Amino acid sequence: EDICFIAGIGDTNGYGWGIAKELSKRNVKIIFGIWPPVYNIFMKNYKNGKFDNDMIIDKDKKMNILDMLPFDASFDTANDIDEETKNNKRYNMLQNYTIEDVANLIHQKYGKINMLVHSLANAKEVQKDLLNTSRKGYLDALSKSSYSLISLCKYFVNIMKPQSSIISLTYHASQKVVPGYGGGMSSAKAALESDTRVLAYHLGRNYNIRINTISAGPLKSRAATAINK
Amino acid sequence: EDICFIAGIGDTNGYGWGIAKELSKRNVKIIFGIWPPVYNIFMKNYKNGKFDNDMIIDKDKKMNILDMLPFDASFDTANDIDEETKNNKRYNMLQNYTIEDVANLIHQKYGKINMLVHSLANAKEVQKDLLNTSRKGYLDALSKSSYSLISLCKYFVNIMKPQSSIISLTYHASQKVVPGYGGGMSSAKAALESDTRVLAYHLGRNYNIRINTISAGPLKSRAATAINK
Amino acid sequence: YTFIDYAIEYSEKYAPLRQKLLSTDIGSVASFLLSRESRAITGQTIYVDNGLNIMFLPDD
Amino acid sequence: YTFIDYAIEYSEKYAPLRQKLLSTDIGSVASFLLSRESRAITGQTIYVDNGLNIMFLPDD
Ligand SMILES: NC(=O)c1ccc[n+]([C@@H]2O[C@H](COP(=O)([O-])OP(=O)(O)OC[C@H]3O[C@@H](n4cnc5c(N)ncnc54)[C@H](O)[C@@H]3O)[C@@H](O)[C@H]2O)c1
Ligand SMILES: NC(=O)c1ccc[n+]([C@@H]2O[C@H](COP(=O)([O-])OP(=O)(O)OC[C@H]3O[C@@H](n4cnc5c(N)ncnc54)[C@H](O)[C@@H]3O)[C@@H](O)[C@H]2O)c1
Ligand SMILES: Oc1ccccc1Nc1ccc(Cl)cc1Cl
Ligand SMILES: Oc1ccccc1Nc1ccc(Cl)cc1Cl
Repeated sequence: EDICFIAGIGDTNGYGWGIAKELSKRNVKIIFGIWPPVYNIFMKNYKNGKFDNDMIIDKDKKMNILDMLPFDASFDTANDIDEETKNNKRYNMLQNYTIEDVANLIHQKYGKINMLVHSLANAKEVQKDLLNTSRKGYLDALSKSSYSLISLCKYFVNIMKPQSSIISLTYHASQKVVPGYGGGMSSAKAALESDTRVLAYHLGRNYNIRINTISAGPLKSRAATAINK
Repeated sequence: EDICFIAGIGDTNGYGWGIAKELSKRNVKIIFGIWPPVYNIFMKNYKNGKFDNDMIIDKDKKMNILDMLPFDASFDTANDIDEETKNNKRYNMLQNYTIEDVANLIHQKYGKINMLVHSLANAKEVQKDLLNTSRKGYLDALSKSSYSLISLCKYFVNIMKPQSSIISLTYHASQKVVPGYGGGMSSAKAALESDTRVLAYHLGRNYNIRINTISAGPLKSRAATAINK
Repeated sequence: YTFIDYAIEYSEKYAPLRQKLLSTDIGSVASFLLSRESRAITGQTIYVDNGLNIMFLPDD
Repeated sequence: YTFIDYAIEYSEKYAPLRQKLLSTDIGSVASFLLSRESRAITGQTIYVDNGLNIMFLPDD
């Protein structure tokens, strides 16, 4: 009974989807964690059968999605959400979308899981180069793109079986310079890669859990097009 | 129709064996490359059922060894063999044990293969520290442990299908200093890791073949006990 | 024409393996890293980029 | 008591993953790299060592 939570899926054009698809070949149950801003658009296109084509695993296999929950990696617990987003149009009708809440939520309905995927990143000033990125934009990139991994781990470790595995997605811009990859995203990836090592020590020694990071090549994803450079 | 040639086996206590075991789980035909000096002893233990238990693939499966051939990675072609070995009690009752010769032999008997494993290493002065290693020992270590990979690729690429894969075994002593790993073995591994990158370029562009190297942790194997320090 | 198109075009022309990189290419590798098949691998940065990262100087 | 015994005792005490490194652990990874599942990986050095390589300073 393999259960995987994929955090960071807004459509079928990204890596989160290719991962989901491949996991299905091995018959693992998939739980999607969708960002609230695009949660309804995703659910809509899904119900209207606009993804049925993409859910084909060639071998007649139909992609089996266990659940689809709203999730925002910038909020650790319920009282971390600010009044503004709390009343925002796209958030008002949703609940239990913080990191702690989705962990508790998944634990109640399905119990312990054994696979976790961190497939998200965000940066307000990705269009500006490092030198011109503000402190606010920079810390926002790391808060969303890097710390969210540490947080997911801290909360999901309680609902994960021993010998479980965790992965995230990084980019080479962290080791070698690629102009255009701004807003502190290169910074966020360098941090994430270093944190993978440290977490690998703590998670391995205390929970006998593993964590690795995949450094992928270029893929024309929705967020990849955001990088106007 | 997968066929894999494993260069570097003398017993069931090393990495070559573990790799063969795991590949069998996936139904891949295995061909062992045995170093002439221990070839006959190996066949003896094989014939006397001394390896039978070690060939049981958990799931009631039996390891499927297609063939076993004498193989010496220090000789590229037939006219590379000197008198001293050409008259050695061991290499006498043997023929076709050079890299080009076994590739022709395999191609003739089984056709093309699509998996190659380089799991051999040797160093005359592995007991001495780098500073006290002679030019002779140092080069012998790089000849047997490093160049052998390049030669393997050069000759086997002709009997391999497009999209074939190649791997070798390396050790972290190449990147960080570990006292006791002498005789030029750390130097040879550093070269093997660099060559892997370069070969990846040539093999990838010209034949669409992949090559990687696995840096393994300690394992109590025969050649591992050989290191005295 | 945005950073992404340049990166994709650059990869497909200079990587050791010239083929389009699919999301499922990363998917199967992710699948392997999440299974017990990789029980001995942890804390690593695994590159799945048709080997582009190993290059220093482009060809042409 | 021989180079290998030290390295192994050390690995099992300080590596992030405190488990025995079996030849089949390396075997399963080799198996994956040799299969088409890893078509986007080439020219890499993959570490199959329970993560010892990430450590700098040991606990004890
Ligand atoms: N596309 C590439 O060329 C490329 C290359 C290397 C690494 N990566 C990494 O792949 C991962 C996925 O990116 P992708 O490129 O497939 O794009 P993608 O746009 O499909 O995925 C990113 C997802 O994160 C979600 N997101 C943003 N802020 C969030 C938040 N606060 N909480 C939760 N979800 C949030 C979005 O809905 C989006 O679906 C990223 O971590 C990225 O850094 C991508
Ligand atoms: N055991 C470890 O702790 C360890 C760690 C990291 C990397 N490695 C690598 O794993 C590989 C396999 O080594 P192992 O330690 O499992 O030992 P092993 O003793 O089973 O394998 C090495 C083989 O090389 C063969 N050999 C020597 N000279 C040869 C020649 N001229 N032609 C052909 N074969 C020849 C030997 O017969 C032997 O079987 C080596 O390349 C080693 O560097 C091992
Ligand atoms: O991390 C990447 C590397 C190359 C191309 C695209 C991405 N992804 C990305 C960028 C910027 C932002 Cl704000 C969000 C994401 Cl998911
Ligand atoms: O490469 C290694 C690392 C740690 C322990 C053992 C080995 N293998 C090895 C050593 C020395 C010699 Cl001469 C041959 C071999 Cl195969």
